[PDB]
Amino acid sequence: DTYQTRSWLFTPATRGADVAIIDLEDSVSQADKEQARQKAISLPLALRINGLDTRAGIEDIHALLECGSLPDYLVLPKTESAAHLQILDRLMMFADTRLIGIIESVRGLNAVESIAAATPKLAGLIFGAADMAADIGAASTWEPLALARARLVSACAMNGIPAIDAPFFDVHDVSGLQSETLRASDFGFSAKAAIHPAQISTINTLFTPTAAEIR
Amino acid sequence: DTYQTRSWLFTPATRGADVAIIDLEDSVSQADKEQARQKAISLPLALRINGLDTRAGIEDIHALLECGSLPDYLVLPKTESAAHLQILDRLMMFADTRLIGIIESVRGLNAVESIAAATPKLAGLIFGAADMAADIGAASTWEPLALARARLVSACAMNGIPAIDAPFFDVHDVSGLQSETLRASDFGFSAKAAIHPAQISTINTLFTPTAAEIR
Amino acid sequence: DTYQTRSWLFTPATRGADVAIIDLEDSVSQADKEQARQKAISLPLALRINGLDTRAGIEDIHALLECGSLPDYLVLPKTESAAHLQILDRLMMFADTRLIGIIESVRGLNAVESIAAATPKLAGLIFGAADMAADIGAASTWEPLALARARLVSACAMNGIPAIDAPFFDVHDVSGLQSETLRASDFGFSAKAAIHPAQISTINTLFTPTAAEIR
Repeated sequence: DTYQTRSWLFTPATRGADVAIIDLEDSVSQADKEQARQKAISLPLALRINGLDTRAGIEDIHALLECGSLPDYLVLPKTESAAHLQILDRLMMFADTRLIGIIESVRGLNAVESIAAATPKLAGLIFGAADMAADIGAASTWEPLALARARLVSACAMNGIPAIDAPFFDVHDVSGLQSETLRASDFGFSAKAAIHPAQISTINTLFTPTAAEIR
Repeated sequence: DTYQTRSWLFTPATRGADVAIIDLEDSVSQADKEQARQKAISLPLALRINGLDTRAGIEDIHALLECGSLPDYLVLPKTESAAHLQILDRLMMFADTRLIGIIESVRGLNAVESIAAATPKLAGLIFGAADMAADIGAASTWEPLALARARLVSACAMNGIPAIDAPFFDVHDVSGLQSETLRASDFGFSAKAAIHPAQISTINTLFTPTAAEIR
Repeated sequence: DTYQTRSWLFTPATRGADVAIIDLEDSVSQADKEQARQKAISLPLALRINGLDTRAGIEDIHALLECGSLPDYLVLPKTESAAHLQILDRLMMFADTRLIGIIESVRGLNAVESIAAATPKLAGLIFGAADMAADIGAASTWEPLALARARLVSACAMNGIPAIDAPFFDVHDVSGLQSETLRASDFGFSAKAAIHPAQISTINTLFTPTAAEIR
């Protein structure tokens, strides 16, 4: 069940989080796509493939469908429409695998309601702050992205799926990590991505209900 | 005129605000619905009936249409579509009664534009912060709900009706009540609901222009 | 290229910014519209005509189409639909002139996605904070308008055009001007309007890239 997860940790395919995400995309160079790919083909496991509109992502999907083996969660970058998810859904249906979409673009953000409602196999949406800000021409800070975040959480809640917050960049700014994570929880995010295991415990704790609440 | 009104005070049907709202809903227990109903049936007056999608609300509406007597304002909880308001409007076509809708759900919020335009009898919308927060999975604090609030004020303003802010929970935090009320006024709320008479003078004062402003 | 511009200065027809806007509208009295009109008919130049839904604006357009001469930028107030811009576009297809729409109303804001996509001739959108706040019944301050600004910037970014921030009212509050300009920049605005030449250097400087960026 996707709602229980609190921490999603990105580690590149080349080489305690609640979910590990094997990454084929932005951490992986263009030259490394085939090597990271087949490595990955070899506790719930996620795989972020390259975008459907990339040759890398077509290759990734082809390899997945051939060598048989699939993660519990397929993470699709630059999810921009419900058709993005429905294509994956139909593709994965031949050969129990659930989808996670990333909302990292304006186009994606404008269609977020229909994206969140696209298919039962969708298990959550990740906010992509850095690309969202870059697409808009904004700073990565909270305030310019606050609209986007609130709109994302609402679409998730409307469809009974968790909103997963963007990763926090500064591994060294534990204060900043604590503040942003708390802000996301108050907004209604159920989880937050991460790019370093040092962030995990902070993230786990803050997205964990209190004994008072559990009662 | 609804725009002049500043304070809306909820008092349960069982038993100086500009409008009093006799409540059949959340303050009244389920066992108490019949008592409160007929007692309520017994300066402008509002009645909040139970939701249209509840057996309680059907009975309330049945009793209203039967025993003849109607308030100046009919307050509908959990307004989620234009049809909600139009059904009441047609039901009220036999037997001068105006409607107030409550936006307390994501579904309501997403349809807020069409709701604000639903019928001429609609005289205003109340924000239901606590249920909205719960529906989203967010905290009741200002920030997670600012989008929801801004979207509500805008749809109201477009249809020439006042936006009425949620009641403030903490009766003891007068500071918090002043701050939120001022925030709501700045946003374009023209009025605010209340759950205790101690809040009334504060709400009235803060929504009353100053001699400085009038000059 | 509109993206290069940082400062847009409104000056009434009656009487170093990157673009000067000769203004026929709110700075010009109604008695002065004919007067102001014909002077203007006699470094890139912008012209804000009166609204299409005003007798003044029809006359302004008539005068423009007759005496042959057109500004580099035609600035249209109260842009409320895609048709607003398309009408102007077709009117000036005979006699290189690009359009700038002003989003200053709730109706304009709700249609901002379709306005920003209306025609290739559209080169940017200006936020009209003072009319937007008044239309909503809100204060002119940042917070009540933050949702509106984020929605405007998003629509611009999606269509490959710059968002231009509203002018800051207080000429004497240089601190407020600096703060608003930075917030706008962070939000993803590429430029900001001005209503007095004293504001120009501040706006220019703050929208000028640092050596770190340039590298």
